[PDB]
Amino acid sequence: MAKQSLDVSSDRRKARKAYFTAPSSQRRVLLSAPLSKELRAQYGIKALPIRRDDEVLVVRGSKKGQEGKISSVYRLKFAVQVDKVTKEKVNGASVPINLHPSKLVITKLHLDKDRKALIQRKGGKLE
Amino acid sequence: LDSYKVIEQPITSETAMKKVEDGNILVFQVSMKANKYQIKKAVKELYEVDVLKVNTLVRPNGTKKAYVRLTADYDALDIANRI
Amino acid sequence: MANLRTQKRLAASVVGVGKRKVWLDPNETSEIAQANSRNAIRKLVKNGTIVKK
Amino acid sequence: MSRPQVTVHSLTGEATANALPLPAVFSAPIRPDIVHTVFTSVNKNKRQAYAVSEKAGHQTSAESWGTGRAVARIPRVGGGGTGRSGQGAFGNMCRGGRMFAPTKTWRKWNVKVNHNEKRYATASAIAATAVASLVLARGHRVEKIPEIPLVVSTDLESIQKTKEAVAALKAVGAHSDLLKVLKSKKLRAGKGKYRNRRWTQRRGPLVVYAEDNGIVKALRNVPGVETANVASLNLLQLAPGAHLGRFVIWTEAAFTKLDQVWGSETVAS
Amino acid sequence: LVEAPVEFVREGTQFLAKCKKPDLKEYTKIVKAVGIGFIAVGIIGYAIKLIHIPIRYVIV
Amino acid sequence: MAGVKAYELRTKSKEQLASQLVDLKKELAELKVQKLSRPSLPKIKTVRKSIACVLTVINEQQREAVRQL
Amino acid sequence: MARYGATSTNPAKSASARGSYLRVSFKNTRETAQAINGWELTKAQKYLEQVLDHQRAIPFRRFNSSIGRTAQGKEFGVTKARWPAKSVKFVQGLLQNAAANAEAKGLDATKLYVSHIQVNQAPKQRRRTYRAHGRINKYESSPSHIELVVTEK
Amino acid sequence: RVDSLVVLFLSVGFIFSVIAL
Amino acid sequence: MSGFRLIDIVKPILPILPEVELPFEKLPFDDKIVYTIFAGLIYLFAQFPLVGLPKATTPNVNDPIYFLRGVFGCEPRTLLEFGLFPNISSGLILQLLAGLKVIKVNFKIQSDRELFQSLTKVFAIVQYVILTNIFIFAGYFGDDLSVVQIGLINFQLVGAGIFTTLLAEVIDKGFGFSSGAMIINTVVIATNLVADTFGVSQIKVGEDDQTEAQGALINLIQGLRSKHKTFIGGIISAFNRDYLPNLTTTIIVLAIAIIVCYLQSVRVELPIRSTRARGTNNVYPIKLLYTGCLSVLFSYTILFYIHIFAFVLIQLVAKNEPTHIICKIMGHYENANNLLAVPTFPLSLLAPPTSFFKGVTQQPLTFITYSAFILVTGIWFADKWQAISGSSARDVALEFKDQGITLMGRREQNVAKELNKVIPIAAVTGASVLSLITVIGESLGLKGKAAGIVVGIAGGFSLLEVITIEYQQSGGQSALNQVLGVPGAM
Amino acid sequence: MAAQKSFRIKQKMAKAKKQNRPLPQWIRLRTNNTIRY
Amino acid sequence: TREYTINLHKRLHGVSFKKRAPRAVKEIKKFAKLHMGTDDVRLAPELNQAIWKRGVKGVEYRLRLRISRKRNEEEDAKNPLFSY
RNA sequence: GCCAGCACCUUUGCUGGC
RNA sequence: CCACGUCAACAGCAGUUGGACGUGG
RNA sequence: UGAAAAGAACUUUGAAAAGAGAGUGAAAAAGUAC
RNA sequence: AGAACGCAGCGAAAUGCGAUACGUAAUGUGAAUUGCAGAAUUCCGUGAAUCAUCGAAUCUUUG
Repeated sequence: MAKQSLDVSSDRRKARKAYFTAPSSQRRVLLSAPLSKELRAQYGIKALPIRRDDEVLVVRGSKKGQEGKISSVYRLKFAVQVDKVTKEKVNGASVPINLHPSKLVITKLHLDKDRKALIQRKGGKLE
Repeated sequence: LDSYKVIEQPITSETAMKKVEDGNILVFQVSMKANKYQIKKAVKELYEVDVLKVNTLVRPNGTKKAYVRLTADYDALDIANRI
Repeated sequence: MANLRTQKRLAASVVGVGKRKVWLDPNETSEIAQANSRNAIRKLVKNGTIVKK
Repeated sequence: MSRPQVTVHSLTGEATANALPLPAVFSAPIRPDIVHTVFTSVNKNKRQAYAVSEKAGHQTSAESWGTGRAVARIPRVGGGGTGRSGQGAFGNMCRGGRMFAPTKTWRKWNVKVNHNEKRYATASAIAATAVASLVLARGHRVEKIPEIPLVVSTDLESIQKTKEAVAALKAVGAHSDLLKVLKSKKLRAGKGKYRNRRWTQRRGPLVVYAEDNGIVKALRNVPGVETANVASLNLLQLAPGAHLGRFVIWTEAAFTKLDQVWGSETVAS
Repeated sequence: LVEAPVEFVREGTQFLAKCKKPDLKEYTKIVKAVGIGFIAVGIIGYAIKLIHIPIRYVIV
Repeated sequence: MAGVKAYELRTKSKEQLASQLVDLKKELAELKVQKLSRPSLPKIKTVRKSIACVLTVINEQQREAVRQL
Repeated sequence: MARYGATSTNPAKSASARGSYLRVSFKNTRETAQAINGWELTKAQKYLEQVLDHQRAIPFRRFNSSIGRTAQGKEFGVTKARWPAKSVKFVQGLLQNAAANAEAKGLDATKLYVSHIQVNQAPKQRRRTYRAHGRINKYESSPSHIELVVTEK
Repeated sequence: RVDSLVVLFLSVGFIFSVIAL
Repeated sequence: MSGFRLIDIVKPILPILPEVELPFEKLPFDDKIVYTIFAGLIYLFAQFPLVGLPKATTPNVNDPIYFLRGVFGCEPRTLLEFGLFPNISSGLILQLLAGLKVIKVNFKIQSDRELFQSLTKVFAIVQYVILTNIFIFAGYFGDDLSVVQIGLINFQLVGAGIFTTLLAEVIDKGFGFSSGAMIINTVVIATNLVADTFGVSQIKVGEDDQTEAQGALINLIQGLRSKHKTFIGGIISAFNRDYLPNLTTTIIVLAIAIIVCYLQSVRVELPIRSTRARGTNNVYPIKLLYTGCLSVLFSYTILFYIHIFAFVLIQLVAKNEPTHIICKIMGHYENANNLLAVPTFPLSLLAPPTSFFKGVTQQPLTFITYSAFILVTGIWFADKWQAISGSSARDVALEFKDQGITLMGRREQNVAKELNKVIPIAAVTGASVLSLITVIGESLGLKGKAAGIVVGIAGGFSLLEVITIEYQQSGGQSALNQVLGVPGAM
Repeated sequence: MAAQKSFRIKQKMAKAKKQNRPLPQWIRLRTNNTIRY
Repeated sequence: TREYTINLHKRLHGVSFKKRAPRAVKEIKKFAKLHMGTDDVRLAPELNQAIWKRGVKGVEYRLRLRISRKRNEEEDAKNPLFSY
């Protein structure tokens, strides 16, 4: 995850900086999921922050091989709902199923005109 | 310029809508700093009226209720259909 | 009668009495229950459903 | 034409020549009581701790104005009411509040170093790395024989490159001793991780060189390895935990630099 | 045509223009409910007519 | 032109904006209360607080002009 | 989670009912539980119906604390009858659930025997009783959570 | 209260009456 | 009686007349279907004649009246010549009094809600007795007599017409499905449609209009296709000849059916937000045609009832010859110099121009006036429907709105305000485009269920919508297996 | 006792009584609630 | 009908105490239960007036009661217990 | 405003006394 | 307080009842 | 409590509370101060 | 410095702001925000943040 070193917090304090500090565009960092090898070559990157129209497959877990569009992902909870399965009850009470972004690999992209422009150009640390 | 809006919102309730029927009486809720003159002026420029009595009293909602009697010729039925 | 705590009070109030004197008909006790207004007990008094001692 | 004289060993290497004598500072009787005493002296200076706070004490005004009913005042403490308090809280006799000294700091401990004691400590440490059979006892494995403790080239400074780290480590063999470190026992430590306790991995070897450091950027990192100098070294690097007989690797020019001192301290047995 | 009825028929033609012109599976549903609705038809007026002709046979 | 914030609104001068604002306050004084309805609406929330967002604009321009004088 | 607790039955020869967090005695329903018994659902039911009319109480083995000098019965193995109809209602409301979960079972019809019954501390309601000089003593209105299970014999 | 069989009987005896006469 | 009393109620004659009182027991589900097809099997016997023998012999009653037939729910020359006509009429009268607000009633009180219902069924039987004295002053029966068997004939129709208002009630008390008003309208189509199109051909002659050549579908298609047991051949497509094309009447049951079953499929879509989620959800359509269904029944009924300008009540004053305040200035119903004789010039331009041939394009003026009138009457009863209870615009919008905010518990928002933009401006015009589409289907042709078919196959597709939704979303044999159900939330 | 008069002091504690918390439960589902009141 | 005199010289002079009356109403209830061979006994407000007219102390001793039957049977038992 | 009678299902109308 | 709706807790048992609970005025 | 609320559908019984069986999940003597 | 009472689409708990009342601005960013029921705004460039600004326009009442 985070790269050593400057802040020397052992510490459950460091864990809480992931949990509660830094919404959407430093949950860019924590909702990033690694590209394949076809599309690593294509854009020259390595990983890409998730889109809601990206199709993404689960690699780790107990639900470790399913594809599907991302129905929702939450900035606070940093957890990806995949569409779907789900797992129904018979009257239509229907359920999320949430996952972790770094336990996924993104297969097909929906990347935009100047979405990739900002990401590709240097990075940063310009907020 | 330190003027304020008076009417925060008009009160509508079971007793409030009864007043409209009785003698063309709308009933409002106005600021805690509200004054008789500014209630008279406000309803003039938002409903086109002549006010025939302003009297005000406190409500436990905190905002001060304002009892506003209005003209016979006003017709409070079809402009209480506006609001 | 059931839950006519309110219709003892209201029936008494409109005839201006202490709540002892006011009488509620046993036969048409259901029709006294269905009132719940101060003009709906004007009707009942005039019929003789509610009377005053 | 032979005295403590050593044959040079290189990382190329596949040695071809000879080296300067082994130090006479590698001679002196190995003594484990001194080794342990020096080790605990240095870490006490650094250590401090934290615990319960509120104040330490004392929210909570009193002078001992307990009110008798039964069994007593109790014995202690007064103020007061539907809390908290009793005692309390102000204890001890605590079911919620502080202990009997909230961790105190305060508490002057330490060991102040003396000039003579410090240079005795270093001399004994350098004569505790001259063994061989306490390497296995500590818990690290050396396949290679003989040439112990090991000697390496001057080219150790230059790296830099990651793949030349692997090239160095095969020669000193070792190698699988540093694959021990990165493998479970490594695991996860609990609340004892914070101050180091810890659970449960074992150390790898030490490397030492004379001029430098060297310690360069990429001699930092490599698993279980540590890097030191003959000018500055200590018993946390020559025996972490004070269970003497660390696997230590050296590099030529160590002898000449170490030997000349003034100073004033030399071997006796 | 004043302000009131032009306003009235402005939203009265968004009413009539939400289409969704009939797809071929809605068409199938119309066909089978006017197939059921043509055989409900098909036994009722048939029954009446068959026994109507015997009335004029029996009574001249 | 179409809308209502935030590049039309900011640079607008200003008698025009004031006239519009109080007639977007007659949308919400025809729709208060209740007439709320039950609402939210995100229109009502935005226009309630676009009275807020642009009376800060109106009082900012007056404030800054007095410091340029 | 809970029950049997005497595990053997087995569930194809069982019916079950449980109360849960009702405000009827702990002390006097352990005695009713020990004494139901045992006896079919019908025998237990009709005993507790006749209890309401005139037939005590149900024998008290161990909670037999004085009381006056007592009494008449019955008085089989006991001599200290009371008459709490509070605990009667609780066990009747347990039995009706157990006899309407023993009506789709479908098993039937002789069989029975109340295999196990156990009562739990739901807890104690904590209330107070006034006495003297601003000092105040404990008062409990006793509640219970109960479990009932039966087996074919 | 009459019944739904009284209405049923009425009509089928009425239809009978008309054909008969 | 008289005495000296203050009364104006006609109480003592009321139990001296054998009126009706109605059930009592009801049974679902296999005894709803059994007893509501039993109801339609007592109606089915329209094959039976009506007693009266000087009018069933030589004249055999005058030519069938194809204008009344589609909305009455009737068949001429039988026990049920009036059908629902006075029952719906007592609905028109009291929709008019209540909705005009000459009499004002608030229908959310139990006492005056069921006062309305009782008053309607009393006035249906009062309207029955005057309808059967209207129908012997029409001159329909081919004879006019002094009081003898002209008194008996009117008794019979009322005595089997208090039966057809019993059928309406029995089904409505839960011993059948739907309403018995809807059912008898949708077996008028059953009687009329397959008599017309499947039929059977027979050989007899008659100068007057008779049913000898009928059964258009068999006549047309089997002569086109090949030959049958009957020796036929050749194609008959279109003619203006006396002999019917057969193609004409086959096309114009289909033509209307496509476009009036699709007007209900034009719907007003209403968003919600949501059922479980935050975001877009149901498209929630409301029926276009079924809201206006009882509005356009009122509208179409009145075009056969007005003294000033309608069919039944002007055919009386054409037949009756004293000329005073009432005269045949209302309209002239007589034989014409025209080849086809239907009223030469009446004030009934509210009359449909259609017959069981093709439409009329020869008078555009009577077409415009007809369309204009029924749109005006189609918005007249639209706002009387709104005024008189149901899911009132004021009451329902107000109720959920202040029920939701403070409750329980509590809760917040509904879509009610944002769909009070959509619904009441779609309700009035939803019975103005329904009265427009009934006439434009009639323009193509078709008679004797001209506007009966339109509300009967779109009353049969209204029926389809309800049952399919119940099957596939509420439970039964279902289609929820494909994709369901409600996801979102956490 | 006396204060700075006044009817106004009574009015703003009348509002406070109404504004009191009390009560609901739909947010105790979605938290992290640690029982209170 | 039948007519009986319930003897209220028996036990209804030895009671008091203070509470003769609510016990007394109950005693009449289960005397009329035995005599008539019935379950429910109606206990009219005529009887209630007759035993609280003199009020507790405060009974008129033996009282006459008129009583009827019963054959209904258990479904909606009829025992008039006033004057039939 | 209160009380009484008659008409009226009520909402009301009429008459007399205070 | 007043009106309407309820019995989980609270009322010294109990409850179809409440000054309780909950929401309007 | 759990990786994820998947915080237990549906059916029978009970005045209700609740219980029976059943559903979910790796584990329900992990069923909610868990 | 500190405090009262308000504000809300909701208001349990926390602090976010002042009758304009968790508002928004100026840098700046990229597909998810409005805690959720619920009502809707955005998604091949103007929705959305304290990720970073001892930085801002508005600013009741008490001190």
